[PDB]
Amino acid sequence: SSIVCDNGSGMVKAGFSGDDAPRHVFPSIVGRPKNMQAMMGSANKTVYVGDEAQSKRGVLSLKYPIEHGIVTNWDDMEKIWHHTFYNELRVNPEQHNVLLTEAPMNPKQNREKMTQIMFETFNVPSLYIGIQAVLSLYSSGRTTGIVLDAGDGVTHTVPIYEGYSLPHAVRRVDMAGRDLTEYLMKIMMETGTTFTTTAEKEIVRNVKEQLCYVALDFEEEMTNSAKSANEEAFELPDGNVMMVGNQRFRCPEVLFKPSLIGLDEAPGFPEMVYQSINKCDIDVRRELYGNIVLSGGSTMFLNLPERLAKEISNLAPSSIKPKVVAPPERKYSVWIGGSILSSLTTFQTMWVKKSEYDESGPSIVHNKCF
Amino acid sequence: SSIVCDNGSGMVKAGFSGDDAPRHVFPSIVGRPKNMQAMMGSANKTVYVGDEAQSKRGVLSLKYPIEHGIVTNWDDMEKIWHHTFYNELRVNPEQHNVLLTEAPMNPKQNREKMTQIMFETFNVPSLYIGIQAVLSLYSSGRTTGIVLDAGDGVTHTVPIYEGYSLPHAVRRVDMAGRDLTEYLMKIMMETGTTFTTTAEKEIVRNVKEQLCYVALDFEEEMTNSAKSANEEAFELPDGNVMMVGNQRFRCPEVLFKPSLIGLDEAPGFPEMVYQSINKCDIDVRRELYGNIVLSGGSTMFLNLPERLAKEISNLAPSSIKPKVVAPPERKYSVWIGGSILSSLTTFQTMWVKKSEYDESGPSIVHNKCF
Amino acid sequence: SSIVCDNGSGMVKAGFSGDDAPRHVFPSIVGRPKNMQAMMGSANKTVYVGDEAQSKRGVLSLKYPIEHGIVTNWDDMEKIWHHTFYNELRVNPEQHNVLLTEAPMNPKQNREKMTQIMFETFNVPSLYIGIQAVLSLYSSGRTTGIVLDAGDGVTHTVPIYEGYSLPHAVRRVDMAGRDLTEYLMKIMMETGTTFTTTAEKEIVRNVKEQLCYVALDFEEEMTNSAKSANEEAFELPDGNVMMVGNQRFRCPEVLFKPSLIGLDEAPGFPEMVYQSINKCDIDVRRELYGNIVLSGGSTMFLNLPERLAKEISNLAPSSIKPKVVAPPERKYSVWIGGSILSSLTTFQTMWVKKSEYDESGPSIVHNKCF
Amino acid sequence: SSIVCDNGSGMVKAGFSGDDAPRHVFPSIVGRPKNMQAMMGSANKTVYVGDEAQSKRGVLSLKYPIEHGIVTNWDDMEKIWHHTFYNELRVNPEQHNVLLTEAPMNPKQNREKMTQIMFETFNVPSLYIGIQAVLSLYSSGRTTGIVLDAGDGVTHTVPIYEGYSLPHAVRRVDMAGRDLTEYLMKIMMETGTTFTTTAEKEIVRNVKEQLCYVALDFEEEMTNSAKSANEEAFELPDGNVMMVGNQRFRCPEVLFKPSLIGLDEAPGFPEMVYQSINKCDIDVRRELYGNIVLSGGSTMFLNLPERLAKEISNLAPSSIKPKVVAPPERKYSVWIGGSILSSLTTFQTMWVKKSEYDESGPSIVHNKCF
Amino acid sequence: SSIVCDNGSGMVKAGFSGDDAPRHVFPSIVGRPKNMQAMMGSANKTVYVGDEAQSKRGVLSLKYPIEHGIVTNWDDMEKIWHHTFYNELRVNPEQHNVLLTEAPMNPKQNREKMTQIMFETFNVPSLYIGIQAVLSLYSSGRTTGIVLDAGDGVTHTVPIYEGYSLPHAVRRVDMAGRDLTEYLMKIMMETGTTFTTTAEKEIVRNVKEQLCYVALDFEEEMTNSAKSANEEAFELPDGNVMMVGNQRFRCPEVLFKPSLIGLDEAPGFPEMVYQSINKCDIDVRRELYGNIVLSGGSTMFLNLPERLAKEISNLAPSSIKPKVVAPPERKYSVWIGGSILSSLTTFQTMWVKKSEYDESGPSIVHNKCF
Ligand SMILES: Nc1ncnc2c1ncn2[C@@H]1O[C@H](COP(=O)(O)OP(=O)(O)O)[C@@H](O)[C@H]1O
Ligand SMILES: Nc1ncnc2c1ncn2[C@@H]1O[C@H](COP(=O)(O)OP(=O)(O)O)[C@@H](O)[C@H]1O
Ligand SMILES: Nc1ncnc2c1ncn2[C@@H]1O[C@H](COP(=O)(O)OP(=O)(O)O)[C@@H](O)[C@H]1O
Ligand SMILES: Nc1ncnc2c1ncn2[C@@H]1O[C@H](COP(=O)(O)OP(=O)(O)O)[C@@H](O)[C@H]1O
Ligand SMILES: Nc1ncnc2c1ncn2[C@@H]1O[C@H](COP(=O)(O)OP(=O)(O)O)[C@@H](O)[C@H]1O
Ligand SMILES: [Mg+2]
Ligand SMILES: [Mg+2]
Ligand SMILES: [Mg+2]
Ligand SMILES: [Mg+2]
Ligand SMILES: [Mg+2]
Repeated sequence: SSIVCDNGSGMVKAGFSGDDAPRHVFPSIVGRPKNMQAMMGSANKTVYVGDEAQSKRGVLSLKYPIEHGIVTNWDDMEKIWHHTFYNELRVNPEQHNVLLTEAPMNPKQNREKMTQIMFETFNVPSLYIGIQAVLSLYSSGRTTGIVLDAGDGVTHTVPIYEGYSLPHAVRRVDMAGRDLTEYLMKIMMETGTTFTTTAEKEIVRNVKEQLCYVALDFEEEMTNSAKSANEEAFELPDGNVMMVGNQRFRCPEVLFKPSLIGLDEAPGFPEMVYQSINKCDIDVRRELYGNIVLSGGSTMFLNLPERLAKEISNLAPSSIKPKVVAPPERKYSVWIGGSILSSLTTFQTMWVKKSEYDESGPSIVHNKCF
Repeated sequence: SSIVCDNGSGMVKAGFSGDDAPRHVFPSIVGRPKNMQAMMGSANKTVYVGDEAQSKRGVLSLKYPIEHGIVTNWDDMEKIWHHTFYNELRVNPEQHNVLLTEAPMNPKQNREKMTQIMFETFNVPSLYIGIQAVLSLYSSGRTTGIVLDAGDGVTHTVPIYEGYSLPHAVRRVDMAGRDLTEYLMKIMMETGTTFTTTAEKEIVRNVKEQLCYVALDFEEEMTNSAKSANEEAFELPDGNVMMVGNQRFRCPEVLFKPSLIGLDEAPGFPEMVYQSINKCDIDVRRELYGNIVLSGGSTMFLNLPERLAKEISNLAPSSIKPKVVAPPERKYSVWIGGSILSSLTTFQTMWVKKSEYDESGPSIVHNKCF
Repeated sequence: SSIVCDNGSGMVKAGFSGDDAPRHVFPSIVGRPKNMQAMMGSANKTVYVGDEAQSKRGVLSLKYPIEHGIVTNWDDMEKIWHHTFYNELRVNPEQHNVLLTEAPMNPKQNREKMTQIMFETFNVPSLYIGIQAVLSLYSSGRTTGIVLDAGDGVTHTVPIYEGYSLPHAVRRVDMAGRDLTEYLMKIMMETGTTFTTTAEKEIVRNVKEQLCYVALDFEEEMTNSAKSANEEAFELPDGNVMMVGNQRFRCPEVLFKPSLIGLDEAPGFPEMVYQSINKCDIDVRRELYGNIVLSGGSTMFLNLPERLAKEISNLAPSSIKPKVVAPPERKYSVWIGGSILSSLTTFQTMWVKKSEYDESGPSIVHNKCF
Repeated sequence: SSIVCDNGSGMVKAGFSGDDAPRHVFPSIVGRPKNMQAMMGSANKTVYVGDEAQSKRGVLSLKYPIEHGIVTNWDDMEKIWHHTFYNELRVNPEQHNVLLTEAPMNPKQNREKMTQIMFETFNVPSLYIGIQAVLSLYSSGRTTGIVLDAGDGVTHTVPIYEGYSLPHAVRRVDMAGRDLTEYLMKIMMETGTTFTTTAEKEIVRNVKEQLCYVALDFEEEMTNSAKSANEEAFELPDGNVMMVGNQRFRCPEVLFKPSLIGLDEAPGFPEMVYQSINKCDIDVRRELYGNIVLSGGSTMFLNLPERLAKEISNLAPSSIKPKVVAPPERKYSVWIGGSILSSLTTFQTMWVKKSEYDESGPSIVHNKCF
Repeated sequence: SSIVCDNGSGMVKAGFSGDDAPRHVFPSIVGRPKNMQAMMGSANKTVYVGDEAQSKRGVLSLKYPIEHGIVTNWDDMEKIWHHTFYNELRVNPEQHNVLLTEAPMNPKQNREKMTQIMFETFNVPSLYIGIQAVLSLYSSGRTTGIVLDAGDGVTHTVPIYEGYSLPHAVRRVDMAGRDLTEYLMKIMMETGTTFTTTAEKEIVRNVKEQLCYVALDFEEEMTNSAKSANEEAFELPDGNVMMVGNQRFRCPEVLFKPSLIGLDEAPGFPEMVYQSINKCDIDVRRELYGNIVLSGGSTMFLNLPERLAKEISNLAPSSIKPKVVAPPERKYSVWIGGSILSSLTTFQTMWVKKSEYDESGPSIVHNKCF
């Protein structure tokens, strides 16, 4: 059976082809102890991976090997893959095909080192690497539309018409949920709460995923909270209680005005879609407006699909009725689409075999995997 | 049953003998994709013909095999004929007679290659090729008059008296509707609209067929629009709106003064008829002035028959009253006349049989088909 | 004395008639601060123009008022002209004649608004507007030849024979150096360097003007760099070093195959000249092939004149020997030719006086300036 | 005359505008007796403020109202301000303007309560609050550079270019001289000396300011002292003598490696400057490296400017020559700059008047004081 | 077999590894006669050690070599060790390994002189020194929790999580049972009983260990005894009877408010635990609250565990349920844990051999014994 591994900046999702959902989802982190061992009977390790690092984070310093979709530490990246094959799936990687994913317009060296490790360290028989936004269209059962994908490190838009690519309209911003966590941690200091460690950053991420929401009218929302000053209580791991005010809707507002974090010229979600559509062709634009697909975990805020539709309607001409499609399970769209694609009988010739890599070299991955 | 196929520069019209109208009319284009396939489940082809190419033109580059009445790509010309027999009429071409049309004073190689393909590739039993302007007289039920035919690539005039040809008075200009589309696309840039692709050229052709008209007095019309500056709105496929000013009546004015597009010595519609009549005989001219017949799609502009009659009256002597006949269905005159001619019992000996071609060779078509 | 101002998409060149070179050349940009003032003693402005904006670009957002030869912001366009008259030339514009330039086939509204501002805001006595490619022929001292002009926004070709214009052979593409900067910035991401701001775009423009060159044989050049992988180092303003590989010759290759940036049907430099010549007359073509003149800053790449000559020779018939003339100072050909033309004694009747504008109105500029 | 009051965690500095130095500097402490009065003729108080508390500290328990730049006891904070106006300056606070200082990224409630006390309790006519690091640039007579300020509770870095703020590059650590005193008191127990009371903590602070110095090479310095074991004698208030060994250079080493006190992820002085510079813009970094300004009492250790310059040079690229500016009087830079700023004639409109506070409320301080 | 010797300020506990309890427990005192010998046949010594000194204390002056965990007389310290090896265990110290204990944050010279005596005077083969609070966790069979140890001279708290040390949260007060004996001896004078000699101080220590208890509500307990005035009788060695009133619960109240003996700023038992927990990490505090371990002889008062739990619950947040673990045999926890640790097979490499001391010197003990 073939293995589908959706590895992004934040999470790892692994499973087998043909299933409807991944069976193993864990954070993509590596932890190391920062103090000396005091007892003698402990079964402590020297490096912690995955959920082990998350649970013992009180005594560890945490690192993410991938930043903005690019691997910055290959030694720690092999530890995560070694964890996935032997501890999560519990298989022998020499007997399965592996399908991987990547963001568009990445440096070529990132794709070449990934292939070298898979063939030489793990001895995989055959390999394939896909583009994340294309795999999201497979899960929706359509061949026309524009996909907005926002995860932990990158946001990109890819338009497709009748199954044909439009390479000159692809956009990428490099600003996603991890930058939202840092902004929330900073504006939280206005109320007297300060977090600085990597372990405390994981607490801030939980506050974002439970209390933050998109305001339908931002300017009115600020005025109302200035007078009412309604607040909500959050319970910290140590038992204390933290109050959250207007930080709840100011944090996701970055996705609509990136100048709050210094990106004074980055477009933002409505303009990113609008500019990408107007670069395709005049005879294609009406169909693209009718199928706008949301994907990724950073699109899971409450009221985000409704706010996005209203903003685009103010940019498009009067006769255009934009339609935004937001599946309830869009956090796993990339993995689901990859499971569908690898099950097709016509795909069996698209695998990159080990024998071809032995002759052509690492550069063969660029010729194939289109 | 016999097949009538009126194939010009722009359109294909096909049907069966005895009918009052063709049953299949589609543009004569071939489309090819200009980008790479991105999905795997699509039923995409590699070449598109006819209305398929028109609908998917946003991702295709379009070509016309015929230019100025002469085939410039025989491989793409066979694709169009193959489309007509098997997808439109859905017949076996080995059991029907085929009647084709051609413009006068064409190169001899054009007619010879057409015969070779029909007999050897499609194995047609018998064949015939006619002159387009002569077939227009059949549909009017007359044997005397001069025909002005203007389609997409060629304009020609042919006079006939009592059923006798007058070979030394035939004229041909090679300037028709496709040159009108290019002129409209150029003078449209004076108002800030630029179209450059082949797909965008199809949009300009729709603007010509809906908003352009012939001005009865050109010089007065320009003066009035200089002050009023009245404009009309046209809605583009993507939802935007384009304003059209005096380009509405300047575009068809080319047919009356070809020096606007650089043909400083070509006559134009009134002079083309006038010069053709004065080359026939003094005892024939009065009858020719009384029956001037319009044919083709480029004669469908509003006010064109009225403007033409006035201009000729300024050239003819005072005792002559020219009369212009413009049937409301003159876009299909050539096809209708060919349907009538092929139904006559005296025509059954005029077919060129396959056996004769086997002996004489391709040159037999010149001896017959007179 | 008369003033010559060559204002294109990228640069402003100003001076006085009779001189051999302009005395003031600065970029055509306007800058505005994007953060709040923190100190109190600074002499900061609110808008920066010219070289002031270039030097302080670290804290400013930059805009070009002119895009593709058409003014898109008239308020910022007046600031640039106000800067030129009072800060660069330091004259009173009510005592001098002004000669301006424009690209062919521009919208009529662009020329009318330019005249209204000059007469009403600056109170210029007399005015004239010329065509850039014609002024380049004056600087070469010839009356026959075809001019290829490529600046920052537009590329056009204009043929002239014995001093007579050939209006139906003029071509224009709207693709020039600014599109080359954007393509270099995109293919630079394949090596792990990302620039997104307007200020960072000025750094990419300096890399193009120092390291990029035209490859004589493109296909062989790619193969050699695939094995040798020779690279060159460029020093960034902050002290870091960037390596440039085969991006050096891939960037100017767009001028020879515009399908790399999506213009799948635009001709390119050799085909643009070839198509323009074959539209003139059969008795003029041999003289045009003998005088092909290069003008503009986008023609300054190394090996460009040699590559252009070879490509044209493969399109022309065997008995034709094309000759390309590339002056070493062709970046200032338009300004130099305008200085010559305004010094002629026969030109003194060609000025458009203010009194005529008072009666006829802004439309007088179309009747004159031919 | 206007009053300038620089109130930090450790000291109070007060004076009048226009002077070159403050006239009153005293510690910011409040003392209360811990035993019962035994005699009857004493003029003892119940609360001691300032130098009175310092002298009688043998029978008092001492508290600091401000911790890490944030007021933790407002009742004791009013006693310190009441002491400053009536006992030190000896003025009526209803006739002078007051200028105050604050650290960046402080909680908003801290600034609001400060304004309420000044207007309602002391009836000040007009008020203003500034940022400490900005006022340090005024005293140096420059508008470009990055300021490192380290006092008793907070360390922060603020970059400024051409008088423009760069809000997204400000950093703050909350670790300063008071944490250095606690670390020295702990490692002093390795030699058999134990101090536990608040009064004994003032003795340890005097040892830090007289015997501690920065080692140019820390690892070599430890090795040399392991063999030589050279020591220095310090005389205690009671007449006994304490010997100090390698604690002299280990105490200020915390500023270069904060993991010695448990802040395993805080950067430290060289990394704090390096990270702040690399967040500004590529076109600004070279000027920032050339002007690095030291401010505050915790930068007064011997050899600190020389060690800082060497460490930064190992982080910057090879073509960069960092320059550190350390004025001999940098302990009073914030007060001096505030005296200069309040003397400017353009500043007279920046005062926040009492009438405005009556209408807008305490929130007016956020709109102004930028 | 290995020897375990738990030597604190008050008692000596010695035994062999593997046993469940020490076999020899005697006070750590040295006695000398204060009068002249009168008879001739007596077998009197000149120095008495251990239980010999306790029995003949009527004619001796007693001294403790160790005060606050630090040896103040090394000559008398060797007499106690010589007594333990030859009179109590009756072994040859050249054939056994010795494990010793020490309080945290002791002067380094104390540990170095101890090693020098063991290796050079007694010629021990191998040696090891541990931290007392860590050894108490071994006896409980846990790797997480915070230990409160209070003996005769020192009180300290040490938190441990998952076997990892937290060095920056260790606290030490230097106030234990010997200070409780002196306070009881002073407040006993309010009822007319005066003890001044060292021998009489041993009688007061017996009164503390039999009649003193912790009051659950101190303020109510004082009020009840003011009216009832209930008293208890104690029989002195000479036959007289002493009455004890409210001194029974006032003596152990010092452990909860150290200001009764002049330590006005020392925290006390509930605050010592509370401050130590809040210095560890937010993700560790909940587990520490659930395992609070009592150790040492000064925790043996009646009702002490119940009073401690109630006081901590008033300091912790509402969702926290503190749990105090008080083993019935906690007076020997340090010795028992050391017996367990020295029996582990993984510990056999942790011994400090004599050969290593010969080369490295006395400083080797700091590198090991972590
Ligand atoms: N319900 C939610 N609301 C807002 N953000 C979320 C939610 N769930 C997950 N996220 C954010 O999505 C990011 C990761 O998204 P995902 O696409 O699943 O991972 P990856 O970036 O690895 O592809 C994380 O930064 C996380 O904070
Ligand atoms: N209503 C109309 N008004 C003006 N032009 C028309 C109209 N309808 C068709 N045309 C033009 O007629 C041309 C084709 O005419 P037709 O004779 O039918 O085809 P063909 O040239 O193949 O014989 C096209 O260029 C089209 O733009
Ligand atoms: N040496 C060079 N090599 C390549 N390109 C150049 C060179 N010098 C200038 N350019 C380009 O020429 C463009 C401007 O050319 P120019 O004709 O002088 O200005 P304008 O477009 O305003 O007329 C700019 O985009 C610049 O990048
Ligand atoms: N010569 C010195 N060497 C080292 N530290 C010093 C020296 N002088 C003062 N300090 C320290 O500076 C701190 C206060 O600095 P300062 O900035 O003047 O006060 P504040 O923190 O109130 O602004 C005190 O902790 C003091 O110990
Ligand atoms: N039952 C008891 N109640 C109160 N205090 C006790 C009790 N038993 C012993 N102590 C006190 O404990 C102290 C010694 O405790 P321990 O920890 O055994 O010795 P060390 O201090 O040498 O480690 C002595 O001061 C003694 O008075
Ligand atoms: Mg993802
Ligand atoms: Mg026709
Ligand atoms: Mg130019
Ligand atoms: Mg300060
Ligand atoms: Mg003990």
